[PDB]
Amino acid sequence: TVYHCKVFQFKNLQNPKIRFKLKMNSKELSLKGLCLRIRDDGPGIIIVVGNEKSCKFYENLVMKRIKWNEDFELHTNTGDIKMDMHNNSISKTWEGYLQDCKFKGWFMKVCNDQDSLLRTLGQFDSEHFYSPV
Ligand SMILES: [Y+3]
Ligand SMILES: [Y+3]
Repeated sequence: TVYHCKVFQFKNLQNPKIRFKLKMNSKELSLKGLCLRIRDDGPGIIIVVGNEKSCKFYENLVMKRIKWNEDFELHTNTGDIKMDMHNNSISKTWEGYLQDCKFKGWFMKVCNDQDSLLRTLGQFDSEHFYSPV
């Protein structure tokens, strides 16, 4: 049979609340794929693979329900940080079908450089799904 697939690209995900939601929902839905980002503060990619119903549900989650631009606060050993996200965004970039699915669950990974990200995507035959800048 045939696997439905979607891919999204974000400018930032330092927000722990966003991270939680993406996790929990991937968990509850039986979707497969990954979320990769260049360092804690960099851009990245979400890839999702499953049946049509689940993919559209996730599309809704990510493009409609999540406030990618919502301000949040971080706490450290030297003090507090207020993060304003007015210029963060999410973008849905690819949409289609696969005969083959190389992902084995749904996982996240923070990479050190863009090449580390591209190398990873390539282990799953997916270098092309990303758009560098
Ligand atoms: Y249909
Ligand atoms: Y703001």
